[PDB]
Amino acid sequence: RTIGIIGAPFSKGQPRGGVEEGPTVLRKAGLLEKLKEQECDVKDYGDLPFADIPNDSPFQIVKNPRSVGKASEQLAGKVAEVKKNGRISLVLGGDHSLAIGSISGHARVHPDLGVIWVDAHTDINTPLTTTSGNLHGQPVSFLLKELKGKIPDVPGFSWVTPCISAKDIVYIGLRDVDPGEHYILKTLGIKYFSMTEVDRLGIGKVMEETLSYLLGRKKRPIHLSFDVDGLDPSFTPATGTPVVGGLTYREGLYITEEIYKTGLLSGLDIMEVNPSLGKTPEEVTRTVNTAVAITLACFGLAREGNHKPIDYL
Amino acid sequence: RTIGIIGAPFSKGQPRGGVEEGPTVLRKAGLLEKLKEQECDVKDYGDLPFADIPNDSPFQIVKNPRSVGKASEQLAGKVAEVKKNGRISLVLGGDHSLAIGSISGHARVHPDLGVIWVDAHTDINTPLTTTSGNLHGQPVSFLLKELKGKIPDVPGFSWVTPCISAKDIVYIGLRDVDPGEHYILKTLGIKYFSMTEVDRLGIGKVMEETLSYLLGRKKRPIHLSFDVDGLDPSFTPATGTPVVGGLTYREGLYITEEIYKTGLLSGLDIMEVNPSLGKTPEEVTRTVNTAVAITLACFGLAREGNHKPIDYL
Amino acid sequence: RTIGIIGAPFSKGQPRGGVEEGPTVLRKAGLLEKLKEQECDVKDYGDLPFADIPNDSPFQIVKNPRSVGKASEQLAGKVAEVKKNGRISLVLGGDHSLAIGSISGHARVHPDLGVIWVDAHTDINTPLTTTSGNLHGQPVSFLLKELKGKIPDVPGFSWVTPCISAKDIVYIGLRDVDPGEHYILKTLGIKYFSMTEVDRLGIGKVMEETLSYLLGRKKRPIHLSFDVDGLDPSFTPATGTPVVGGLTYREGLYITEEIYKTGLLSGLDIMEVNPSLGKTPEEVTRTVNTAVAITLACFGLAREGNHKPIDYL
Ligand SMILES: N=C(NO)NCCC[C@H](N)C(=O)O
Ligand SMILES: N=C(NO)NCCC[C@H](N)C(=O)O
Ligand SMILES: N=C(NO)NCCC[C@H](N)C(=O)O
Ligand SMILES: [Mn+2]
Ligand SMILES: [Mn+2]
Ligand SMILES: [Mn+2]
Ligand SMILES: [Mn+2]
Ligand SMILES: [Mn+2]
Ligand SMILES: [Mn+2]
Repeated sequence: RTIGIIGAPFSKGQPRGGVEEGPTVLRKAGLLEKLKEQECDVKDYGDLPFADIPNDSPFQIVKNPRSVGKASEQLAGKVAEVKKNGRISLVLGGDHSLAIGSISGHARVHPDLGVIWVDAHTDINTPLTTTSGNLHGQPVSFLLKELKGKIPDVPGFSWVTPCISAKDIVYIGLRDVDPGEHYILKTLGIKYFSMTEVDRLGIGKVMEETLSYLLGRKKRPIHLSFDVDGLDPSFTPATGTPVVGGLTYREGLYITEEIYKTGLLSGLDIMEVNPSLGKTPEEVTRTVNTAVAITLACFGLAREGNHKPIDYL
Repeated sequence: RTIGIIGAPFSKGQPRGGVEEGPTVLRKAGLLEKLKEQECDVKDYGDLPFADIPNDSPFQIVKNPRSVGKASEQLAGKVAEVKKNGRISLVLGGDHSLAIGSISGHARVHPDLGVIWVDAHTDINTPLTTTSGNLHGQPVSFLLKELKGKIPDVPGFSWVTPCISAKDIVYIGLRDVDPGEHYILKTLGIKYFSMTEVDRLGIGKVMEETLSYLLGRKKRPIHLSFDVDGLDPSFTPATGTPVVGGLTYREGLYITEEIYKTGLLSGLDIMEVNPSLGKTPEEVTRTVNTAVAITLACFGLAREGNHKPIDYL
Repeated sequence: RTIGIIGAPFSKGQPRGGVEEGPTVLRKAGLLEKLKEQECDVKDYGDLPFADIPNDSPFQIVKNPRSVGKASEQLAGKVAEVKKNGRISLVLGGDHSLAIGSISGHARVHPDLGVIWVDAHTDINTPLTTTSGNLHGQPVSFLLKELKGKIPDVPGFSWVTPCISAKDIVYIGLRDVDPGEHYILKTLGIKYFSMTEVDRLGIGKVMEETLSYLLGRKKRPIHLSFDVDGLDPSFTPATGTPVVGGLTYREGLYITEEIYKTGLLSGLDIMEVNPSLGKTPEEVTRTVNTAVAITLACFGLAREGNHKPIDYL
């Protein structure tokens, strides 16, 4: 098919600023070239210009609600467009609060989408359950229909419309979930594979079940929101909220290779890469290199190798 | 249920001294608070006062037999008491020679106990098979009934009484077993899962089989003796006898999460943590943090999250 | 049985020179002693004297063809001899181009041999498909019968005779395969387990299938060509072409333990160990120690322990 790259240098969904450099370091890693180097048709819609909102005091506990609501709103429009151009949207973040706009925009063109959320967190806190007030830990609550009604009128998000059901999403990699978040998981019956299930079943069965769970009834567009902190910090240290005991480099590549093979990948998010938090220059390149590898895998790069339909001998 | 914490700052079961600091660094890591932070009822019986035995020459090859026999004897009494108070005994070590007293004391109140021994070693050498003479590598030989008769009259252990059968114990994590020790394993028919079986089956099946092996016939109290060197040294370097190729942080957490879910955990040992052997200050905190994580997992902390029986929305 | 050690200090199959020190650092690690320490009958045929070929300009793109062809030719003779002495040949390399001579020499005495190739690469490029021109990435092409006819008359290799069929070899560990190489894999129907299959099935099933694939029809001599870069570089960094996401120390030991248990190990190669490329002195010892461990495992050393047929009690 074809790809649609869109940079989202946004950080207001959380405290640390370095995350807005994500699009920059990833593009610098030669992402667009590496992709073209494969059988990929790439179109870059550029880095979105996120208007500065000086007047943005908290809503109760929630911080920078207008800036986050605006950035997600803009992204949504940008994603819907690339999708209306028949391309796989690739959002380079940026903090995870942007998923509100990415999945929202994506669902405008494909309302029957299925979401796979690779993360160490569920990011399903509501404005009233959150304790940090950071919006990169609440995106999923704004997207679920079952939750519509537990979400107050938060400045900046009146454009939002819950576009996914509790049963159109699967979490993979969870190892740090808050109490209120766990309650929602169990109460709404969300399908998830915490690190415990990954250890018990193995990443092969997990993927088998995940794809089976979302594509059993029928085939439909797949959206992959990949938070780099889903992988163990020994692979991706340059990120804001790292948690030990995460998915390995291999497991990260396995997940994406399996998604590509479905041929249903429709939208992709690579979030939470923060070059400023790398304890060393090598820690930064280690994070960017791994993030790039996962992305290339999403678009065909296989560990067993690739070859064009021709006779090489 | 409820917990009973007891510190065992003892090192004479082996050469390096730093191990007696175990209770200190673990408590400093905020273990008692973290536990209370969960649905845990914690009672600390304090650090046991281990009397100094100046006159303790070797028995043949065996070193500090009187000091080890005395410390294990005292611990046994302390454990039996906390158990008679209806609490899960948590012994903070200290070298592994203390397991003689811990399992002994535990079996006084619950003679039908089952033991799961996570270690890189089997610690089943006899005074006559040991080559090091260090008692932290012989505890299991003093506890088995099948071996009663191959154990000489060692100064300090005339109070001991073999309280477990060869079929009431399962080893997990073995990767450094002496020749004589292997002979005993095969001769007595002890159930074990070396690193080879873990690689072959996966930690999920291993736990399935372990719990099935010990709880098949009927449900009974479970005693977990956790040696931190069972985990690969990249996770727990601050320990006396580290061996490469050990259990991962994840596998360590998987084992303990599964044990908790049985609801049969009765006694727990966290041994061989030596702050003095950490090549760096980070190596020490890395070891203590991991040791604390395994402990919290033993008492309920789940990677998928936890929540109280209440409506969070 | 018995072992036949032969050092192959050769590097001309690739650019970096340090690799010729392989036999030296491995022997220095006390390999011969550690082996004898087991129930092993060891005979060292010494390090082969590789004649200097000053006049060796490229053949098209292929570099040092005469030196490589000569060294492999000599090795072949040396291996056939040790095999005619009823011993398991152990070739200490040296770059992987030597496998041409090792498998060739081995097949002279045992034409029905089966090959297990642990590597991050397939080393199956032909003189015409290679892009590097380095011969350590083409050995397999000179050995297959299905390919005989796609290989030009390369100076130094007129002594070669394809001795194995596409179905007498299994790859394990692949994660960096060129386009032309992938074409050959799929076209000839070669059985391989890339890192993707290892993640999907687990190393236990992979070995089950590998041994089943090569020994299903009937039992036959097994040749194991072990490239140290098959293992992740966190275990073997001192090597020329390291690739992230490789086999773990444990998986490396699992493969070799399973091969030993077959009792069919006939020939073994330990290649690509380059002491000069270790970023630190510890990186060098880490690589040599792991390489030695894999070797000892090939000859009986088990993680669950070993014991002689005698009563230890
Ligand atoms: N980076 C993330 N998620 O990906 N942060 C969310 C963090 C933790 C916590 N649950 C919160 O809402 O603050
Ligand atoms: N720390 C331990 N075990 O946990 N040490 C025992 C070590 C090795 C050897 N088996 C011995 O008896 O000396
Ligand atoms: N060390 C090895 N293999 O083990 N090098 C081969 C490398 C890469 C590439 N395929 C080539 O032919 O250059
Ligand atoms: Mn996230
Ligand atoms: Mn996260
Ligand atoms: Mn122990
Ligand atoms: Mn141990
Ligand atoms: Mn190779
Ligand atoms: Mn290689």
